[PDB]
Amino acid sequence: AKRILCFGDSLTWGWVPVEDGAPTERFAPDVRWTGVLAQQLGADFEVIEEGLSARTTNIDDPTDPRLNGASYLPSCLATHLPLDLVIIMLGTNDTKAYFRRTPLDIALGMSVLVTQVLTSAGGVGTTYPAPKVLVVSPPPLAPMPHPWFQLIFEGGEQKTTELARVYSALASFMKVPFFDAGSVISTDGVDGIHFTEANNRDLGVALAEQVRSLL
Amino acid sequence: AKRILCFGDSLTWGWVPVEDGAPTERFAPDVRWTGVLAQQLGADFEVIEEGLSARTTNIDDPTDPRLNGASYLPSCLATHLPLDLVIIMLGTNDTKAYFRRTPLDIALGMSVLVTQVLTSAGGVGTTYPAPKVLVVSPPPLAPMPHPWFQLIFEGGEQKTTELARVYSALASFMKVPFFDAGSVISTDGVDGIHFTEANNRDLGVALAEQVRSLL
Amino acid sequence: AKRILCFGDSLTWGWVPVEDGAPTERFAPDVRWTGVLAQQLGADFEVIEEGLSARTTNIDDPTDPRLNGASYLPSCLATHLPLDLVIIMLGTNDTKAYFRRTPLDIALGMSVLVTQVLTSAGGVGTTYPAPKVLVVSPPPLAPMPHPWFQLIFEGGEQKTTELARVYSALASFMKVPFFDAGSVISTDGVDGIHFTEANNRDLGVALAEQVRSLL
Amino acid sequence: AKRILCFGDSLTWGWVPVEDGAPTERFAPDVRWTGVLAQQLGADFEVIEEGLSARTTNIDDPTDPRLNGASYLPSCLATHLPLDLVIIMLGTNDTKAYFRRTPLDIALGMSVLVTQVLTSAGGVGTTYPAPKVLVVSPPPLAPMPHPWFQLIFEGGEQKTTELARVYSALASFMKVPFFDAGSVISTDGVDGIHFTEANNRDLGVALAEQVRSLL
Amino acid sequence: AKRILCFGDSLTWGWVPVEDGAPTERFAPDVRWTGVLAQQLGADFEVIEEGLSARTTNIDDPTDPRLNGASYLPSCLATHLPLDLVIIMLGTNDTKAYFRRTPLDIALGMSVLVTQVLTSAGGVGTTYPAPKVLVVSPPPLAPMPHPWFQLIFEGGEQKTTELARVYSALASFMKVPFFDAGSVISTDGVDGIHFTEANNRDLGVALAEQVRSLL
Amino acid sequence: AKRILCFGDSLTWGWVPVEDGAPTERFAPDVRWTGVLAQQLGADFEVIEEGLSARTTNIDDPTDPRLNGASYLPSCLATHLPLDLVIIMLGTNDTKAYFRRTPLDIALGMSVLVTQVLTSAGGVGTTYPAPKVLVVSPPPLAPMPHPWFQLIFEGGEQKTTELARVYSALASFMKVPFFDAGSVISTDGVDGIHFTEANNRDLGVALAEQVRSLL
Amino acid sequence: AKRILCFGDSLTWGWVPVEDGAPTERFAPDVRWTGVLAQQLGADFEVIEEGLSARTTNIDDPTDPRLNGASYLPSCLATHLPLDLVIIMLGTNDTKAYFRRTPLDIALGMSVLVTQVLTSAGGVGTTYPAPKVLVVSPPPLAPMPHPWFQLIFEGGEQKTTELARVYSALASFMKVPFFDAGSVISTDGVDGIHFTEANNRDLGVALAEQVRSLL
Amino acid sequence: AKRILCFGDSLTWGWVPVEDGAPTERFAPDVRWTGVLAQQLGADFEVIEEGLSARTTNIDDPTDPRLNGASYLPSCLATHLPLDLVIIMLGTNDTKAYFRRTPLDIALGMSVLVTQVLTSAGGVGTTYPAPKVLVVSPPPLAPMPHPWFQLIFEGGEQKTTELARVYSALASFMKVPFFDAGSVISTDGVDGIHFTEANNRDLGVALAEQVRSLL
Repeated sequence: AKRILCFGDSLTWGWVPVEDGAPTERFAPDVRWTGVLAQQLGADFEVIEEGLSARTTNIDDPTDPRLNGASYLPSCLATHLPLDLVIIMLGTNDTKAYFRRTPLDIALGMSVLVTQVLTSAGGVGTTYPAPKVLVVSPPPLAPMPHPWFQLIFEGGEQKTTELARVYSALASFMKVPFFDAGSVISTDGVDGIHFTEANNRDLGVALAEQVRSLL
Repeated sequence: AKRILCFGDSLTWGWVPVEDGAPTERFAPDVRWTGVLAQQLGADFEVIEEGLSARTTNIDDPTDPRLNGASYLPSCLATHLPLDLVIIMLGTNDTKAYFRRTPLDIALGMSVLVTQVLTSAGGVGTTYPAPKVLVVSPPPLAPMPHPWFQLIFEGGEQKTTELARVYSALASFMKVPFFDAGSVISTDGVDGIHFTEANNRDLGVALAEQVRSLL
Repeated sequence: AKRILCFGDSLTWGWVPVEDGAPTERFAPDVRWTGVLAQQLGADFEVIEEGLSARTTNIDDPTDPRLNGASYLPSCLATHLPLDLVIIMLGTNDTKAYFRRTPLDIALGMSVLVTQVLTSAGGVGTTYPAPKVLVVSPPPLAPMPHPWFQLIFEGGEQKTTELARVYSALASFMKVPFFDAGSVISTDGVDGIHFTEANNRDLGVALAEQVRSLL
Repeated sequence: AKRILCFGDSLTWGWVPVEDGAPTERFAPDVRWTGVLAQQLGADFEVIEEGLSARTTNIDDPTDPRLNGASYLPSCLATHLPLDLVIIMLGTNDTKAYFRRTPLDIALGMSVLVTQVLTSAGGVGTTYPAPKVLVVSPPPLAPMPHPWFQLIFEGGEQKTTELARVYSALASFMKVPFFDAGSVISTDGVDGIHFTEANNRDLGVALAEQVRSLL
Repeated sequence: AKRILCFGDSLTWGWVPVEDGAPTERFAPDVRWTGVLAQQLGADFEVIEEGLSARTTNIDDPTDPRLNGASYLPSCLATHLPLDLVIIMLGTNDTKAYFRRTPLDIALGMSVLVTQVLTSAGGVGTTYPAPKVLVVSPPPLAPMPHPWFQLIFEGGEQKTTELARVYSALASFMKVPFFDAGSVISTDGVDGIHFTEANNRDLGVALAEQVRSLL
Repeated sequence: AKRILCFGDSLTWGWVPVEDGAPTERFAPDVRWTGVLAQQLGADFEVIEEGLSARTTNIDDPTDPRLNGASYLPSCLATHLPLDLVIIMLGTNDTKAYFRRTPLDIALGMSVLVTQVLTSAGGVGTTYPAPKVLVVSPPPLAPMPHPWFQLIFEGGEQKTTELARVYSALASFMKVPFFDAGSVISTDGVDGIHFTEANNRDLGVALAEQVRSLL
Repeated sequence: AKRILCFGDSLTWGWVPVEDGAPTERFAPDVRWTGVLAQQLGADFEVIEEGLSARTTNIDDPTDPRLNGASYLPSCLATHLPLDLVIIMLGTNDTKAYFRRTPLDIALGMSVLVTQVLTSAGGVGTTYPAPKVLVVSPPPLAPMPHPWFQLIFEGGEQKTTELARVYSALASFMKVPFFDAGSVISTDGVDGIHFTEANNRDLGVALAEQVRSLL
Repeated sequence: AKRILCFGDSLTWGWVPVEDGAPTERFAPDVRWTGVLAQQLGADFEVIEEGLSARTTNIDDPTDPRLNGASYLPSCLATHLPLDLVIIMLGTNDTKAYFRRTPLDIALGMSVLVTQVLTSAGGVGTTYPAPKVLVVSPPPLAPMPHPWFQLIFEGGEQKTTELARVYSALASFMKVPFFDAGSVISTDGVDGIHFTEANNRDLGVALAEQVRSLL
């Protein structure tokens, strides 16, 4: 099977949106978009889910040491070789107010992750090549009923409206594939941040078409 | 399904032993012990493969920034919740000569990893409980025909013969399940480090019993 | 007895306000609010006072290495197990001009301390559970006659008027208890920062009612 | 009242020795030696319990970030002013095999803690004087039936037999009071590390005399 | 003799102002203000000159590792015990544009140095007391003909006009002596930064009167 | 031969401008300006090319650890002794938006590199003197068709228009030679950043005249 | 031309051995082995001299921040692309007594440098492939008449006699070309460390054959 | 006058040896050897006293952040320009048991200090040349009656007997003046570490000749 690594945040993990903000559970394996993707691709492909809620591109979160994408990705890639493709959808969390990041800052973080994929040939002592990469801008954020979410994401929605533009620019420069998740879904979760069942479905269907086109 | 995370090194990844040391490839999904485990357990269980070649318990490898197990595990646990059990087989690489580690030092690195599992409840914003843990001592190393392997592992065999003892002590003290992989296999790969196909099969069949016993 | 840990700053320590700013002494044990609290609760409760003047939520003070709440709290919690409740009233010092912190920054620091309490089960090698937590916003600051206090707290009063809102939001999200000290007292100390005898009394009486409600 | 701070490790916390190593509970408030001290001294004195299990003098424990005594003490001193005396019994944990410390290294860690007490006058913005200090060598360790304790403390007993000598030397040189806990008790707990009830009582009655003698 | 340590920057070292900015030489020993001070005080006093050009209160200069006052002062004080008084005139260099420091930031740096003096009793193994301290605000900067000086000191003159106010506030709070050098001289050096012969004379005469008043 | 070290960025390396931004190749050895310089100088001189694309004066690039000029230059100078002259043309990359550097910041970085040259006498165990230095401001940037270049260089063109002024000021202060590359060429590369063949020629011819004048 | 980078220490720089230890000068361009290499290879090749005296494989020298080979090499590789071959002769300096390194430690430092060459494709934004690598063990050290050299290299000769073995093992394992400089020369310089003119010539003539053989 | 900087430890400060170890006082200005030096040299010279008790060559003391000689010296040199000669007597404290240093390690720390003097020309913005340096080995330690001194200096006497040899070697190699204090005095203070009055006098009279000889 052609092997697809899906590297991302809560949107990849499958965070179930709740009115009271948190805590929550995971979408069922056949509902979250990585599951929909695997179903839509069929047996000639394998999907590997590496989504961590609250994950950033490459910036340490001051409240949680687990969240820097770039600290984890190189070890993740070597762990899962042989790979054919890495889909990265990250940057939503970089727009949290407390990071004080501009869209350029966030694209630069994404550029680090693309470079980690591109330079990943061989892993630790193997003959395996580097997989391809697909850079995916998340859909823009939406209004948030929970006061804590409103606070931590102050200015975030505006920044997320820029990610498709800056990611497409970056990907064009680096000569890698790009897809805008916002072109196929809006962020419809009740919390204004996460996905509904339909968002997951529509995104999984769309990415399957991207995956077949690249591989 | 009940979800089983296999956290390990080349032995968990499935490094095929070769006469010329390196480079190599991965054992087939049905041949590496994580696959044999999955087969044996069946559809009521799901196995998650997080094996990284050259990984240590909790010590930075000066040649490669990817290899500190404790740097990665907390992020990995939160990525894969909900989890029922985490099998950890690590410690072989800690016995490389350049780490200058005693079996006690290695057991202490293992204690960090166990503590990371025991304290992992809720991950990022979830209602999920911590998984159980199973501490696994790898089998003792054997003589190595490749001079480079002989060099980096100088003194290592003697150290690996002590890991069942020190890990059993540790696990008893921490009141967590222990299993000695060396109770069912010896290290039979031609390089004196990695597993034969028959090593992988026997370890998988033994651990399948262990998993069913704990859950 | 049910055991209450009071973790805080000068307001918890019992700093006596003085016209010349500093140096000063501590309020008598039966006057400072932690003492009033203990008297009002009676023998079925025990109060443990961990107030350090100039303490912040989780930010190092450049003039004094002792002042980061989050650096100390985990060791403090393990020291005092068994515990039933931790009252944290901090954030006033985070509003000092030289920290350049917004109310969100300060709530994020408080979130770190709440997480330390929530994850504190077992301490070092015990069977003891985690205590509950009560997040307490301090009352807003007031005008300050001393020129040095005016300087270091420039912009501070405005920020302290926001802490009840941001702390309540945070606490709601994290599903922990919240109480606004500003709902029962104003900052009446002659220095514009610290408490009078009556402030201490009124706060101690109020928190006793909170403590009985939670335990 | 005259205020006595007891800064220590599990021996000061009141770890109940158990056959199975861990986990355990705290000796009752009237049974641990800090409580016996308080009883014996009476209402003219107040004892403050700052004992943290596994605490070292001034060395980071690689398994636990909470345990460096010197990281905590200056903050602790400033928290509890006004203080009349600080009793410090530490050094047992420094003799764990993985710290690779000599009795001299441990005495030097103790010298840091003494220096922190001697230089503590005024704390944060107060008129209060520095307390006196009493350097206490713990009693020598004994044979340990639990294999994990035997491992982590390998070589430790021999080191603890030297602490009265090196701490006496240190204290004489620094011109501060010294007391050897080993002059009145042996380590009689079933685990070979911690105290029996009779150990706690005798140590409390001896230190009560020491406290009255110094103040 | 009563021993006076003069801790400062180029203004204390005795930098000779030159039209071409730099390089330059030192004022003669009987012309620079520390020399004038020693002459005016007479044999009952001794002056010790510790002025380093480009020195800041407590901030590392990115172009020169030698320049952080607070990194050096504690070692300096212990070196020169017994001392009676420490005169600190610093803060001019903190106003360089590239430090992005406000007058409050600079007073906070000065507060660190005052604390180092106040806590300096005993040095390394001595019976000697702490000296007194005199906080001295430098005179305001003036127009600068050299384009490089204009650049590095952009915004500096305005900041230096605030130092007398913030230093006096600080000194009042900390209950230490303060003197404003700007009350007796203007910065008349041709470069707009350093002192003429007359500036040095007038300052030395003034400080002699301060020294006799304190000692 | 008199030996000239050319230390710089892509402009020194000889990056070929391309419409699609990147990747690209190097200008031929006799086309890039360091080659033109060597041809124009003749056999009495030797040119040593140390140009690294994306290099800054003295600031780490968050996407690439190779790029800090000042981290490399001291080792470079000792490597190439005996030297007669070091030409440094750097600062263009410092104007990338993500560095948030002002022209002063960039001149300060250049000042570090000049100091490294001036203090380089002897290298490692030699009798060789320090070479001279020539500070060279790059020509201003131009409009950039590629969206990624537009993004990373936002505000860059304006900053690069200031470098001749700030570098000349710096060089005047430090009493070293200065030349403005912008006085002889405009940035004509199709990407708005790099040089055409004619730019390289005109710059090489100009610098040859500078080199003969200094040596 | 095919481009050959010679990455090394004093032996590559061309340190002239002197009776009095230091200071010294560089062997003439036609006399050092890098020059003899260039002569022998002719105009179809170009040799690039990157030898730094006292350089180690990958360990910071506490007396000199310039000397960590691995700190510099990645920047150096990207500077000099396009490259066909990188010759690395390092490891002599790692055998200095104060580094406390074994031959294995040194081989591991060499493995870092090899890995930096193998992973260097594209440098900064180029289409260029990675060069090949040639691992070269230096010749064993000899007795040293200067007492300072005798001191710093105590135990070093014995270590250098092992480098051909461990580097051959390493290179075989990594599947990269190896050459032992000790197979063609002994260390004949009067200081027991550096090369005679005849040493330089023979090494150059041998490596010329090696270069032609690999390209 | 010609300016002589005396950079040292307690031996340069003038620690009065006492039976009870510590605390103590400073030898009178006319009795410490720096004073005897000044007397003997007369008014054509000026001596500058920079002796700090417990100072090491270049190693942080874990009990005291003030004691790394190399951290302070560059700042000290730039403070006291113009300088003609720097006398450095250090290395005794490096032989304390807890530093685990060999005579070679200590000589290397001394080499850092020498290098700091040799490279000190111009200080901050001056036209002044570097001073000369005189490397001085302290006299060997003697038996110590105080148990704390015996402990911290265990193995130290044997090390100090080697410093004249290793420092002579170092100085010869670096081509700088050397003098052995042990050629004229033995360590005769009652504590086995510090100097008698007659020790101070003889060292001063010998160094006075050395100073006149070098200038």
